[PDB]
Amino acid sequence: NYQPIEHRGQALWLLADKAIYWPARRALLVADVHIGKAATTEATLARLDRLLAEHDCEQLIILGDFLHARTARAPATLAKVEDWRKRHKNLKVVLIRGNHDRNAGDPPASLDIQVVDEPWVLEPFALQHEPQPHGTHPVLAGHVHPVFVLRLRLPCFVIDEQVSLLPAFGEFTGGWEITPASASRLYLAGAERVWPL
Ligand SMILES: [Mn+2]
Ligand SMILES: [Mn+2]
Repeated sequence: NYQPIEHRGQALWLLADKAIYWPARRALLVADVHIGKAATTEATLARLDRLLAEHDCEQLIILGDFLHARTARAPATLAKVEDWRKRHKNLKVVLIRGNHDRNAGDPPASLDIQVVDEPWVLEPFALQHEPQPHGTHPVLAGHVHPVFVLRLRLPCFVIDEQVSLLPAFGEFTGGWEITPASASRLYLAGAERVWPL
């Protein structure tokens, strides 16, 4: 399931697997994948496989935090990421780098993906990892792992005119808690559904 919304003149599909499908651009957007981070690698790639099979995607765009830290990521993470990519040979991939990605020297060239530094404008949005305001464009960003507490922390889409937050696609603990008092539009991701609050 997904929740169709209209944002900055664009239809966007908030997906229950913590991702955004952008039909006009045939674009799948994810943030904070952390490939190779344990709760592993095979499971994160298989979820992407399913999203790619469910929607007509010509490109995948990663809003930073692609690979988990080399010294702590699951063995051979890099290898089957490479197999996965060339299994999706016709898919265009773009990593928008945050501080961790750029410091790590990610991605390796053998992955055959595109790499830019935040912000990268793709009209009408400035795409970023770090959720800081942009002077000319509305922002889609990640990095803080937004969650909402029910009673239970659930990943949360945060849709806002200035800076919108995608929930982390990959494993994480804690996360920046979005309070009920938020002025933004909130959508919870969990149990295969998206829940507008
Ligand atoms: Mn992250
Ligand atoms: Mn930070």
